[PDB]
Amino acid sequence: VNFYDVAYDLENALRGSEEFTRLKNLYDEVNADESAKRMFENFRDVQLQAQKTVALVQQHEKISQLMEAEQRMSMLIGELNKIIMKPLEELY
Amino acid sequence: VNFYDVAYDLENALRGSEEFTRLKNLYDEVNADESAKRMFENFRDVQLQAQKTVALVQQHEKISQLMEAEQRMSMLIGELNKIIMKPLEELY
Ligand SMILES: [Ca+2]
Ligand SMILES: [Ca+2]
Repeated sequence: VNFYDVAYDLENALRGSEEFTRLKNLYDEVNADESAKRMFENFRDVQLQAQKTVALVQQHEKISQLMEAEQRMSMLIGELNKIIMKPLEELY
Repeated sequence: VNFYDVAYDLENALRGSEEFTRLKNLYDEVNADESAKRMFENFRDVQLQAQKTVALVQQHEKISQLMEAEQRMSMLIGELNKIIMKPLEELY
């Protein structure tokens, strides 16, 4: 099959996953909370005193849950990459 | 559908692609050439005077073709990632 055809099926799988729904719900929940929205945004912005700002946000339970869901999404993408890149690892 | 189910279909798509076959053929061709194998290996090894070693290998046509095929494979993985991560970009 075509690599791009499958990639679009994989995008759909991600779009439809409970994991994406959970991340989206946390993201919306944080944005609906005026205090949390501001803290999360100032955190995001400071990443382009750091370290920081990370302490500010980690002390907030709901924002921490969102950040944890972000890191788990990053881990998932990492897993997908390890899966699909196996033939390259075999080669080298 | 399940994200992992599709990821394994995508691994199969990559395994079966002419692009993978081309990379593998170049890799094997370089390794079958005693002089080129040594240059490519010393290059790979120097990456963990650099810059370098990169000049050594780029002056060899066949090794350069392999390195170009590597970079195009990296670009392909990049494209797949951009595709599947679109729902995340929409969210943020
Ligand atoms: Ca917690
Ligand atoms: Ca050339």
